[PDB]
Amino acid sequence: MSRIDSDLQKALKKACSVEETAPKRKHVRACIVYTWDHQSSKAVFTTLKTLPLANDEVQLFKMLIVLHKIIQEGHPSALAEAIRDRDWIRSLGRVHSGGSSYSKLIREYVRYLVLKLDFHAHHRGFNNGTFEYEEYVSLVSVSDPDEGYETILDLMSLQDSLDEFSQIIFASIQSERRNTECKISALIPLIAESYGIYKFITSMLRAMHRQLQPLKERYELQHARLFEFYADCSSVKYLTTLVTIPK
Amino acid sequence: MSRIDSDLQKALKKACSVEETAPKRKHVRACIVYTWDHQSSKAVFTTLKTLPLANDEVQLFKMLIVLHKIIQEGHPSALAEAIRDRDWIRSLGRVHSGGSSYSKLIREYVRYLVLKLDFHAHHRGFNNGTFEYEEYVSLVSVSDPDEGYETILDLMSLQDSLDEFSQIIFASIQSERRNTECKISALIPLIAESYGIYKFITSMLRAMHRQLQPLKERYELQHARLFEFYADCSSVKYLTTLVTIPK
Amino acid sequence: MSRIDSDLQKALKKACSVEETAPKRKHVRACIVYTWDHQSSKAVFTTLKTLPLANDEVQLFKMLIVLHKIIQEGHPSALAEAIRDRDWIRSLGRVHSGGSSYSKLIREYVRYLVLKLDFHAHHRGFNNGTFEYEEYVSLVSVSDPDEGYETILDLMSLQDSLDEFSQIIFASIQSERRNTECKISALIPLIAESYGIYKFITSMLRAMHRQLQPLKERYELQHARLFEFYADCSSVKYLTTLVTIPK
Amino acid sequence: MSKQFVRSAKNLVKGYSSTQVLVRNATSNDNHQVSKDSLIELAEKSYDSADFFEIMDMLDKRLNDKGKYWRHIAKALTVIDYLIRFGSENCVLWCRENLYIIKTLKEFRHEDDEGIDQGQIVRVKAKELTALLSDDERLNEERNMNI
Amino acid sequence: MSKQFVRSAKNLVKGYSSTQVLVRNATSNDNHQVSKDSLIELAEKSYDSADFFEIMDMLDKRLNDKGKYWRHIAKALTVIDYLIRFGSENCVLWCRENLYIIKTLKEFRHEDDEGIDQGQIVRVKAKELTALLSDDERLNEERNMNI
Amino acid sequence: MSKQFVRSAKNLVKGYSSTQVLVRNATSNDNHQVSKDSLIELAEKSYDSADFFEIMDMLDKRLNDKGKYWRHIAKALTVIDYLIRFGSENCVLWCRENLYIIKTLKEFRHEDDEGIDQGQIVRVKAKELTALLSDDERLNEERNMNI
Amino acid sequence: MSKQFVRSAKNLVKGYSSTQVLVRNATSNDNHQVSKDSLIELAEKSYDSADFFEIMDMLDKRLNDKGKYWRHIAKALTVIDYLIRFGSENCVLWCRENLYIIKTLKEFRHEDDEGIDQGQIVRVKAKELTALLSDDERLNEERNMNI
Repeated sequence: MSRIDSDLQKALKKACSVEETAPKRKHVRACIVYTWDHQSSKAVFTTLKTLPLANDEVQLFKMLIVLHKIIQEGHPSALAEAIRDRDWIRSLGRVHSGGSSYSKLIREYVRYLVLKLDFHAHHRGFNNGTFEYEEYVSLVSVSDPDEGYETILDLMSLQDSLDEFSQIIFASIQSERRNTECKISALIPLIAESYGIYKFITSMLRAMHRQLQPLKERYELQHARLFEFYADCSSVKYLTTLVTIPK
Repeated sequence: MSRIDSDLQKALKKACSVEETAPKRKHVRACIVYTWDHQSSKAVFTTLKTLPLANDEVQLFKMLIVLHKIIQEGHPSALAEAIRDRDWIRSLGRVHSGGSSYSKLIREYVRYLVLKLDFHAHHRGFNNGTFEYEEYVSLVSVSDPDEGYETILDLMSLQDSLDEFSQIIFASIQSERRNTECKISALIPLIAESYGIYKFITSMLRAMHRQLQPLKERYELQHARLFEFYADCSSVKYLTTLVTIPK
Repeated sequence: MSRIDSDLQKALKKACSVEETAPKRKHVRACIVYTWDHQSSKAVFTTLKTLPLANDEVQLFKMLIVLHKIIQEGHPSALAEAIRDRDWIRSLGRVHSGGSSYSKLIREYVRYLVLKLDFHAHHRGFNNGTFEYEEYVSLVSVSDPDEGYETILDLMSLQDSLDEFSQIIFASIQSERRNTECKISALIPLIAESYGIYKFITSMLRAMHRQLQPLKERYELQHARLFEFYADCSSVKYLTTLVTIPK
Repeated sequence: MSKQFVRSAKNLVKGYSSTQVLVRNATSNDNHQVSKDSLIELAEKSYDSADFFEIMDMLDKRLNDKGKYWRHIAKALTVIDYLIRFGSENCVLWCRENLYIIKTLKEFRHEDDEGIDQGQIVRVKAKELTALLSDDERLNEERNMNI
Repeated sequence: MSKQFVRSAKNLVKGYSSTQVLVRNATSNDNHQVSKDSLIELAEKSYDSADFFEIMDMLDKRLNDKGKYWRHIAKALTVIDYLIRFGSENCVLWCRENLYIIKTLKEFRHEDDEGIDQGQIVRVKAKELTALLSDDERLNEERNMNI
Repeated sequence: MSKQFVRSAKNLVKGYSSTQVLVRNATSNDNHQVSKDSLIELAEKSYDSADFFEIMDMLDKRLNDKGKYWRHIAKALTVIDYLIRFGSENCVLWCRENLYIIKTLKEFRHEDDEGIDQGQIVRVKAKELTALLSDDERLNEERNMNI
Repeated sequence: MSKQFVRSAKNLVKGYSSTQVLVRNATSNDNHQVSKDSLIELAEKSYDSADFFEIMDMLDKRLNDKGKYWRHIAKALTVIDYLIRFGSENCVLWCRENLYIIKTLKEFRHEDDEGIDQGQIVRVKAKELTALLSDDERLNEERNMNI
């Protein structure tokens, strides 16, 4: 450990706060703004490995919300270290064995993150947390269109798992009836990725459609799920306030 | 409402505090000590009727813990007003309809209180919250021993429901796994009544046994449940601290 | 005695201090407001026995003022307890016979108060401290007209005793040139009553006379005695620094 | 300047609610008249069984207060007049059911502060306010127009 | 040191009588067990029927008091236990009439990590003290010998 | 009034340069929209390469700042938006290199009941400001005309 | 008013015994002639041979005292005059042994324009008091009747 890591460690205690209220944007921001300042993210993972993490399941779900926001928002190093350490993330999926209801939310989030990180390592020449329309990756994909079809169908396989996990969170919210705040906070980064992945398939599909059929029928089902998910979020009386529309 | 009720109303907000931590002994004491000072308890029920009570199930279970401690600890008026208003207590059993797990704890507590208050109104010439060995009621009962047998068998029917409800709380504790504090707090007054009812049957049974058979076999099952319940409480790492032994 | 009674026992200790000024108004408010809060006044009469009286006459002189205000202002129980404890009030007149600068005044409160309480017990079915228009009891008094005539003409003999008591204290103020501060205070309850008793008889005399002569001459003699009192109390103008202007 | 900070510290120490701190800033030794937006906010708050207790409990503390603070009592009687005309029926039922603290204030008296007799402001407010509570027909008329 | 000056300043400001300052200096957060000379002085003072209330009303404040000062509640239970053993019968008649103030303490609880040990001293003194009020043959034997 | 004296006292105690006191007096909790003369003075001062850091380091403190002062973050986003439109190119090169400080604000959130409206002013200024850094043809057209 | 609070603060700080605080509150700059009940209480207290020195040593401080407080010297001469008439013989034996403290006052002088009138009250009390110590047949007749 070193004195610059101590500045970040103050924020990580407060972002993984002791109970099932939201992880404050102020402490998640302090980690993200650190991750850009120090150009690299080994300190943030080395902190999560040495944290009182697996002490109880409420803080371990908070840690997965915070860790998703840091990979998504942060410098490209946050994702590059997550591509290396996806097996540490996978180990978190084991440490509470799916018993009481709150543990099932953890296991489906770990399966989602391990799928996302597997997909960045395996498939794309693209390394941003949120997806965005990288022109060189799009041009090289449409120039290779049988792999281009595999790219939209594999990227759709993430949007399928994103959608299935959103229904786990919604059913778990509705069956518990009260203390929603951390569960709905977990919907916030999934909302931003849901729009980011949607914008990427839309822009890649447009490019491939003009550069050249059935992907439009698949796109209508994914678009139907997108508009269903934002209607489902519109019901949620806190979550709706802050995002300036779940787009 | 009147200015002396305002002194009690401050304590009742804090004893029914907004979430599933314990109801503090300091605020429950402020209500009990009021109830002895003003010799009467109509203000404490009139406050619970006009409270933001049925706003959410967490505060309604807290209110039933506090209301049990006030009937049990407080001046004989607290029980006499509870004997009049057992139908208001019964209405609380309806207001959350047994859905999410926390509501089932409320419905079994309301059934227990309505059974206790039915028993004081129906059966005994005895009006203390905790039971204790009232010599005149014991002498008049042993002087009437077919009703004396009905008295110990009816008082045993309360200890049966006390024991069945304790298993609802223990199973609900173990299935939820964490945030036990209000549920174990609900065990505290049930523990004091479990010993108080046990001391009364033991003292009444001794008196009736010497004043004159099968009630000793019933007493061994009730005693076995008593020693089982205090072993079950001994497991509980907070509750054990304060009672100076669950006797 | 119980803990709530400690609130009142502090206040009467400050009202019955060793200073020969008025009782501070804030302590008489504490005794009147206690009497209204607890809806029953027996603790004030008990506390008045517990106090060391006669041994320095400034305690007994003020204590008689304070009790007069409490009977007049307080909850109707203060009148009901004074109707019983009239024999203790009579004992206050005996205990310091002669042997003082102002024992005639001490006895003149006792004589006035005993006659006041005699009237409250027999001559009406009402129960209030300051005399006022109880609506049904007024209608009963015209229904029973000669008992109403005796009620108001005896109440005039009380008002003549109120006025002769005021002349006694005025003459005593003409004697106590070197030290007067409390003798004006002894007038204070008399002043407020003298206007209310005037209102009460004026309304009852007019309603009786018109519905059923020299009672108009009796009424004007009392009208003139009010203006004689209002002039006399204005001459002792230091009284106005305690009270309102007398009216 | 010192009182404005030190009162802000006493608000933290006693732990006061935002409802208590409003009522408390409204009724404060401060020589300024109680502002119309403060009075109408306490009337607007009255329609809540959770806040109405805190408002009436702080006004009942301030109506009790020592002689040194006649400034509190004068404002507290001002706030009660406004609350019975503008406010919820609970304000009137409360004020009618413990009238005696207002009616007992009517004799109040602080004196030789600098030489003057200082109670008359309390005594006029308490007299007209107790008259207005007793004139139930004037009060229900006044309320029905203003509401 | 400064808490001893500040405590003496608060004893001036509130204006407490010398009998109250004796009790509120005796049952105080200095945590030395309460002095045997002060206990017998309170037991002698208890026979003055005017000065009696000053002792017992301060012990009612100290038994009522916040959880942070478990120290007060423990010493106040000690001072009462001495006063029923060796003080005037008027202390027993007072303590019998409002027994509930102590009897409600039997379940008292405070925590700072290990603070359950501090709750234990309060609970055992409240339990012994209620056992002493309830054993009438013990208390009249004990008082007959002690007087 | 006293917060204006106290703020002037804190500006002495920390020893801030007159250029810092201009920014920290300009983007401050007085909540009047920031003055058009102060904005053009900061845009002129930005051309002094030594005094540049004093402006931008204070805006980095005000963009970093606590949630309680959403007022600072909104005005600091306004002062930056003017400085990229009408200040030196050195303010654009600084603001481009550490864009993340603003870009992370787009999701900012504060609450006091209705406080979501205050979060909205922060969010819309952060969104417009990142749209202005990202539209290079807009920003170089805008700067060519504004210079 | 504040001099009454400050005087009570100085009586704490120096730590004066309650018998000293009785004398130093009795013979003080409030300029109301000293109370007849306080004089007889000092005359009764004088019979306690331990507590005697606290009264007489404070009167030695007040007779020694600065010219600005001619008020102290006049009242201290009054308190001594009562104490030789109606107090213990121990006050006469003390006052006889150090007569010079009073006897030197006969020529005392203070001035503020008209302040010669204030010097006159000191001088006449010192002269009457030394006439009373010197007339032994007066003082033993006076004491025999007064006792």
